[PDB]
Amino acid sequence: MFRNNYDGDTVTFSPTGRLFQVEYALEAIKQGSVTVGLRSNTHAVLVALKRNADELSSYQKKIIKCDEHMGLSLAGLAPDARVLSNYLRQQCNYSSLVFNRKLAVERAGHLLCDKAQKNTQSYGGRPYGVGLLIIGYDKSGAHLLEFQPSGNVTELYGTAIGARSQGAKTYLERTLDTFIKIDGNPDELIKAGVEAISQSLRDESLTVDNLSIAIVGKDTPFTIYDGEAVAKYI
Amino acid sequence: PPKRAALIQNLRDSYTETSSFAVIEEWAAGTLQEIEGIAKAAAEAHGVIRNSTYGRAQAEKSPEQLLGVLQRYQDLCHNVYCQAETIRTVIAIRIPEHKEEDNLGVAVQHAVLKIIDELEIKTLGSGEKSGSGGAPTPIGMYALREYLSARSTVEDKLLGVDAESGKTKGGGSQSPSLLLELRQIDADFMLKVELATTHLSTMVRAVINAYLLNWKKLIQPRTGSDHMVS
Amino acid sequence: PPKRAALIQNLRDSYTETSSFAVIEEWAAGTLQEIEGIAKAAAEAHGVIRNSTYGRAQAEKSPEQLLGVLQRYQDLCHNVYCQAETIRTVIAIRIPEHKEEDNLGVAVQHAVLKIIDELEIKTLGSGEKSGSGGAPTPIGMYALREYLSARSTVEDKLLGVDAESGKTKGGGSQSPSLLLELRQIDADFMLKVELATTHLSTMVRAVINAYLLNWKKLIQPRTGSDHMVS
Amino acid sequence: PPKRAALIQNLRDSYTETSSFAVIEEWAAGTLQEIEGIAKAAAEAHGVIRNSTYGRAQAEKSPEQLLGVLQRYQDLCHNVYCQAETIRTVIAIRIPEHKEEDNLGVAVQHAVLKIIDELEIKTLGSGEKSGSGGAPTPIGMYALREYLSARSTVEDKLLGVDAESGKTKGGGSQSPSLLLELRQIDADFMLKVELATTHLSTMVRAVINAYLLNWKKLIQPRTGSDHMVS
Amino acid sequence: PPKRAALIQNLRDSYTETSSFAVIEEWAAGTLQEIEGIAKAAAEAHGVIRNSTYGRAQAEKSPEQLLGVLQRYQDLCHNVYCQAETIRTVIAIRIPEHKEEDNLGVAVQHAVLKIIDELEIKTLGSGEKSGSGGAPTPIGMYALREYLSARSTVEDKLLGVDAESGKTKGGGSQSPSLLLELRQIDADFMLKVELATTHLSTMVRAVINAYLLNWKKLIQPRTGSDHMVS
Amino acid sequence: TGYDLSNSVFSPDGRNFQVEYAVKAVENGTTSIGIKCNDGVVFAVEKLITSKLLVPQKNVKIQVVDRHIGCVYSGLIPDGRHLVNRGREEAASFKKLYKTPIPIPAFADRLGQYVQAHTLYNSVRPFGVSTIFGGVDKNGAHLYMLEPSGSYWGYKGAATGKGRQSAKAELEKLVDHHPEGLSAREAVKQAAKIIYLAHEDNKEKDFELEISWCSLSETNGLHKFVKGDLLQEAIDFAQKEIN
Amino acid sequence: AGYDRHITIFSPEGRLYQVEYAFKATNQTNINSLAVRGKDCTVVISQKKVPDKLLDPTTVSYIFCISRTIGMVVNGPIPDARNAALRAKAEAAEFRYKYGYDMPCDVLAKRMANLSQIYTQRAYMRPLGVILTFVSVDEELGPSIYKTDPAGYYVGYKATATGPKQQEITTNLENHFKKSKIDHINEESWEKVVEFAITHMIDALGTEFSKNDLEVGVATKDKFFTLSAENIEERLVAIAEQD
Amino acid sequence: TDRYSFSLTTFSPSGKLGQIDYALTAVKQGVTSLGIKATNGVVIATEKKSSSPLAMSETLSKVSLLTPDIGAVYSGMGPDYRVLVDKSRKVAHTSYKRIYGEYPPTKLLVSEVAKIMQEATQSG
Amino acid sequence: SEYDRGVSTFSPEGRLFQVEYSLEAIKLGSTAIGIATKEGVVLGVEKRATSPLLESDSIEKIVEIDRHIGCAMSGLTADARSMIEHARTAAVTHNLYYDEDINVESLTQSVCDLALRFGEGASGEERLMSRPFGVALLIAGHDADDGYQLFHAEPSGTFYRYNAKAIGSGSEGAQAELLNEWHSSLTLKEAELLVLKILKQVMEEKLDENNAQLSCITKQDGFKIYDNEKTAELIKELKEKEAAE
Repeated sequence: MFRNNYDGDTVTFSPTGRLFQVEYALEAIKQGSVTVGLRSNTHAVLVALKRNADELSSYQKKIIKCDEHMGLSLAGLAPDARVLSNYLRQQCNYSSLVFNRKLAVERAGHLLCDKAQKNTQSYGGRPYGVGLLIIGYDKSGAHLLEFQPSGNVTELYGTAIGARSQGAKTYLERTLDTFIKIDGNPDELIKAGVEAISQSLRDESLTVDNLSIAIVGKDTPFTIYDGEAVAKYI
Repeated sequence: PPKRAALIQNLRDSYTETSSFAVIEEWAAGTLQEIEGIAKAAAEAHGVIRNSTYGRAQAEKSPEQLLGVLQRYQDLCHNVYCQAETIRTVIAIRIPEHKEEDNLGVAVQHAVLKIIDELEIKTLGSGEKSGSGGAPTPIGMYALREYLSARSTVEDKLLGVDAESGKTKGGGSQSPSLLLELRQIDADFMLKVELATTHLSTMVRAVINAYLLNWKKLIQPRTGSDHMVS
Repeated sequence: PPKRAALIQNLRDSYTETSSFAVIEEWAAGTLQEIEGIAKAAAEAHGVIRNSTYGRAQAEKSPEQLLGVLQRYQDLCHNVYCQAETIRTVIAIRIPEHKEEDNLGVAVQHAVLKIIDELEIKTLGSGEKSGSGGAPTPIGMYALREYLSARSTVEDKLLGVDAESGKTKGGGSQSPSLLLELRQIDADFMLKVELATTHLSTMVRAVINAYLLNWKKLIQPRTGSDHMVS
Repeated sequence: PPKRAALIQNLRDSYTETSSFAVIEEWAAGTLQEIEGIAKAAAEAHGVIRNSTYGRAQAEKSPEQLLGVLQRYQDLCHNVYCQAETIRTVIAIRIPEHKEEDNLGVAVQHAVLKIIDELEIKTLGSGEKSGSGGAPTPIGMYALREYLSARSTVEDKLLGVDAESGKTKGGGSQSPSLLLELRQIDADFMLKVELATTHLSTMVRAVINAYLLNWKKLIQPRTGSDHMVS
Repeated sequence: PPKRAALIQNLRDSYTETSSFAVIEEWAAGTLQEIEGIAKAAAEAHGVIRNSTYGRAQAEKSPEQLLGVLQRYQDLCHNVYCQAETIRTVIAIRIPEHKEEDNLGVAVQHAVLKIIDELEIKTLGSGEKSGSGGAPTPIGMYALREYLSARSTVEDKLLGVDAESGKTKGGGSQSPSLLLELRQIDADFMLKVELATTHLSTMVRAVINAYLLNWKKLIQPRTGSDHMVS
Repeated sequence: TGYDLSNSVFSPDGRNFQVEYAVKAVENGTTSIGIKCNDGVVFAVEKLITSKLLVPQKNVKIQVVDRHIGCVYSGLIPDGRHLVNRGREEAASFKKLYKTPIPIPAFADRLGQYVQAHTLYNSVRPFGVSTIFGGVDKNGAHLYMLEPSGSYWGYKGAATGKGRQSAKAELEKLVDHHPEGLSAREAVKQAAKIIYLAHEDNKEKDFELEISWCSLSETNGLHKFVKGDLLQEAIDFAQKEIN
Repeated sequence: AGYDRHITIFSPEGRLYQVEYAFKATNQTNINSLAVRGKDCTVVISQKKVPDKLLDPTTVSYIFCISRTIGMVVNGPIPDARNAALRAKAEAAEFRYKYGYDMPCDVLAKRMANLSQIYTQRAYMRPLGVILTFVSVDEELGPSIYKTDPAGYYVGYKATATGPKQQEITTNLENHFKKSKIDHINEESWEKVVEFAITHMIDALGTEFSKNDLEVGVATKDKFFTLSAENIEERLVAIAEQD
Repeated sequence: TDRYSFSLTTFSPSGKLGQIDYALTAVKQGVTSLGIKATNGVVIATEKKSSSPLAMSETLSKVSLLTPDIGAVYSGMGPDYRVLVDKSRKVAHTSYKRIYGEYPPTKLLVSEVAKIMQEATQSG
Repeated sequence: SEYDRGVSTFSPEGRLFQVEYSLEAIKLGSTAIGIATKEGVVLGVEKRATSPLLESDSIEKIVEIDRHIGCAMSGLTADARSMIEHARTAAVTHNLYYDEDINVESLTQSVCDLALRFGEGASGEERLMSRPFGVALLIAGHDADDGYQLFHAEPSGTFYRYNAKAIGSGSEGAQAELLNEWHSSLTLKEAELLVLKILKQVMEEKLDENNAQLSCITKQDGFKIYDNEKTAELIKELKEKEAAE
């Protein structure tokens, strides 16, 4: 007694109209580390908490470049992200060589949605197990997005995904009026992101080894700050 | 349906998670030490009967010390069975709409409910009319009743019973074994309390663990979250 | 088939959803408080017997206070069992055409019907001739009958049997345990009413929740909707 | 096989759908009101016994009013069980060739047949020798027999013994409880008729619905139609 | 939930793996030799009764050497059943969160728990009220009780029993077979201890092996390891 | 049942449950409505603000096809965009062949035939959305509403989503007290109204309204987004009547 | 234990129920249709139930124009029938192209009864749950009527019926043809024949029709046409007195 | 029922392909049909059954011409026969008449047809 | 109990058990150990032969990818041969296109983008091979940008860089020990006796230069696989220090 004959394939609707295999996927995003993103009117920021195995292994990165004006952070199955971020790098390059115009961020959403799309409507496969927070700076200034494996890309002002991400999202939801106005100054937009992320720590605290950051905006091509260089925020 | 919503609301407010958690804390400290207490209370009571010689004198009175244990036991079972029904009432009223999907939590509910009922069965004991599993359960919480009924039948064959004129005899025995059996009925029912309580410890400790782990799912069997549809 | 349609119509008009919903409201307020009432009524009645000393005097009369509880209980079971059959009659007549498809609602119907029957089994009680599950059910609604039959058998052994002609006698009960058993039979049957009612609370509260949630599917097991075919 | 065809033909002509539909109409009106009648007939008869005081006088005669109910009941069960066998005979003879395909209708047949047998089991009652499910069924249609047998055993204990001269008696039975039990045996068997009939209403109303819906499939389990092959 | 974590912690600290491993070592040496000892103790006791002639003299006293064995046995069962409940308490409190995945270890836990309960059933013995499997289990740990009850019934038939003026006898007995039966009751209950212990050896040796192999999984049913997600 | 597992399979009564469940997922999404005024039509969808961190004016749910077709749906959002991109090719290749921008009625089949198809093979999942769309061609304006089985028709105005009935009764009405084509401008207005009234099922979740329209006189044949001033008016012209 | 799940497995008695079930779906339409042939015309009848004040009836038919001479009526879901309507609608075009002449009714029906056979033996898809009725005025048989089903069957009908009411509309005709002892309706013009069907149908159903409860089309000397909305009211009037 | 009769690819423990026999059942059901060989001729016949006389049976053949020297009939599933026929009249040109300038002998057409009949089998 | 039979099936808690079992396949391999030092990197493995008639060198548990990259595997051998092959082609090709040496991690990268090709069904592209590889890799190398690096490749598709790591049946106890030994200022000869020591420990059989293979790589001479005499005396020289302290 008590089975669920509707969760075997991404290609089956449960009596109520739910796609359980896709649901289970999101569940794997929750099991991954946390990552935060927030933006003003001159920059966007990604703050991530790298994880690791032993005191001997390295911390697995989670920030990825895509062009001089675009990037994302991830949560969940590393490989899936690779494929996705990669498909993205391609889409931007086309829109660059052929038309000679920097791919707008919203577009990058549609694109990542329609690709994630295909995997929820056909037999044989499985849905991507990974969420991404994309940031960029097109002709409409700053931009932040949040994509989920169901193909749902939503454009926010800030956010976090990952285990315990909850607390950080709360924080961001209050400090909003404050940072949405941090224009012209990047160093403060990041200190904000770092505060918000700490609202999600339980084991340790952020050290120079497990903290990653990234920014992009007005006069700041997407660059990533790693280790020994993010010290002035710890 | 604003009134139908009300009824269900008041129901779950009468028996919150706090009500059942309190029951677990009590079992954690108080109730467990009490069982361990009743354990040795009848342990030494069994040692006494082992070093005694029974004569016609002991058939003319019921050992008050033993009635003190079987009573103290019946009391404990009573409490537990009621404290359990509390935990059960907390869950039963939180079993969601019957569906053919999203029953991952519901399964947990039914699972714990089963272990609880298995506990209530032990305390309630065997009885005298029986469930297909028999009476492999030590002794019910009606030990007092069964005990007096067992001893009573033997006190009639021994003192025997009667009339007058000429001699009080009537029938008594010579069966030397029937006298030793009166001694065993006092010894056994004291052993049955040792065991019944030893196992009852285990059972209670189990339910505590089982509860403290799955409690979240017990209260929230389903976690609504429509992020896909919009 | 215009007449066959009629019969089925009148049937469902005699027992509408309103009929069964009323039963649930009654159980929500009135019926539950009554059970909680019978609970302590026999609780204090059990405390009294615990602080009393039994002599030959108590074997020459049946305690009217206890007969007052076992009666007040038998009355409550009677009502519930009838109020349940009401809810069941409301569903049974709404079980659709037997098919091999579209039984999502039907499943709900059968499910609730089962929990209801489990309730009716508790109230109806054990009896004296038994169902493979035994008599793990506290005490039937025939407590009065079983009680007098239990006490009666002991009042003969302690009261005596004296048959006559003036030249020989019969006898007067010496087993000290047989006297204490008369005391326990009054104590136990009072405890059996505490438990039976504690569990009966839980059961009723459960059925209320179970009903209030699935009621829509209980009345409308299938929702016709041919939007594809045309 | 022109003769083998005949036999099966005459069989189904003896018990047509009209035969079983008549049975349903009777249950719709006549038979249901009768059960509701026997319901209160024993309801007020139970109220009377509740407001009476029993003495030795009532042990020297059997209450004719009660024998009037248990008899009027046994009569109704008798009829139903026969009217059911009618409906069953209508189906049983229309169960098609045993196949491993096209059993959508056959399933309906077996389904209804099962509900009917469940009805026949209730009316036939429990008995005194028993089916793995026990005797959770109220009272058989042999109430009369069981009743007199129950009261009879108690009328001997109260009465005992009784040889006469007006100055001494025999017996016994001073047990005050044994007298009250004679009062309960009259009260219980009257309650058992209330319940047995309340549930019997539900069961009958159910079978009516179940029949009126699936009747087409009951007569025509398979609908031949070879439009593809030619 | 920092307090809820505490309770579960203290629980598992009270009954560590060391507690249960100690029980296994005891069974490995001490407890097994003891059973093998009780084995031949009743083996030679059975040989004695085979080479003896029973007369009225042996019905006027209970063979103390037999009582020495059945007692020494009841003692061993007592201990084992308690040492088992120890091992069970060690596992029951380490059954993880109810899930629908990663139950490879949980399966092992339940498996061993079952073999342990099968052991506890043997030691606890049959009894006198019975589980669907019957009483294929040799003799319970209530051998003493059943033995005296069996012999007692026969000692009343051989001896007779009296009262006074007329003749001391009163009850009491040709049948040459009834005398031989008193001889068999002593022989059988000695054989029942041989067998019960032979099988009890096997059972214990099995549980030892079963434990020593799966113990790792018994304590650590699930091994967390999220190397993929990050 | 074993007839609700596969997508191709027929139940004994010729019932395809997998498509039906598809609908259950549609009548749970947000609410989408479609108004057909005299010359042109009007569309409107209910966007749900879950949190305060949601740049407003962004995350649009209405898509234009070619440059004369409105298009809105409810249910699985990704399935949404999808069904439309196809519509976008289907459109384009058609104009590239015949020159004349695609006939609103023609367009619908293309989409139906496609959705149609996802009910034939058991290796794919039926579309989880109900779609409403329309535009103005050579024969004026038309307004259709396709669904999960590929079934569809022409409407005077319609809507799907969690709260559609209220949207319908308060929709049939407008028809009765206006039997003769509504009003270009007025449609919009009454549009923003029909949504609010229907949002009372999401009450506790503040929302954002989005309207687009297409009309031979205000848009000039082309489909445009209702932003700016007329966008406000229509809101209040509805917020007022909400009292 | 699933014979009836796969369109390719034979039951111990060579059944293939999936094909069978296919049929019941051709009934959940709840529309009845009969077609009778004149002497130089052919007419099909079908009811037009529109259960919604919102659906604009113009877009609510079950009879399409395959070619400029052949017309078709379908007893099934608008999605599935709309498919078939298209394939056949195209077989026509291509046939003409590849052979120099207009494709006959009797043929098109065989391309379809064949198409829905290969469709069903190779298992490349689920069988469409509809019945197709092909009518026209052939130049080698004039009054022609052929009807295919899901199992890949077809044949000629002197005038047939389809719907939840086979026999009624049918037998009623068997007794009318049992008299005239001929195999066709006699009359110089369509107008009059039309009147004959409506007439000879209300008789079997037991209900009156207006200019919206029905729907009819007819075939002339190479020129298939659907009966107008208002015009259907006409013959309805004329035959409301000559009773 | 077996667990071997639902796969063309499966041999029962004895060695009998299954789906084939059930297919062969739909045939042992179809309407009766016969054929008699003479010395100066051959006759093939089969009965006709009307769904209803409202249908024109003179627009649906049952005895078909494959070649102007060969005809054939059947018993079993109607629809199959209709196309199995047109595929036979072709495999009669493309496979013989168009290679040898003449129509095919009886024996070889029957085998060219059983060839198409074969395919239906060997292949799930 | 029910979700562990499909490589493309998420368990209710978002897990892919078939992948997990994949890994569990490696534990069955014999131990492999890698220790990185600012002097070079070392790789050692337990050979473990069923018979004395086997030819030792027949068991290639340590191999060369290129003059500057070597590695040791653990798990299914047939599955290994395929990765080793791809890896080698990857290196050589890059050389051809750039006239330079492939970065150790960029090589490791291509090895993982290979395992990433499991899954059968057809939801778009196409990657022919049913399940995950049953093997892990210890890739020791060196390049001008990040010096001596050591990696761990898993069939999951991810990888980490280590200072020292052990895989195979014994990675349980071996990894513990290494956690309490490794330190940035280890000399090459020091790490050799350490890899050698931990094997002997959590290994099993008497540690002879027949059931234990040892190798290393350096900027100076690239990947070299220590011959038997060397390892042999490195063992004696090892087992000796055990007497005193």
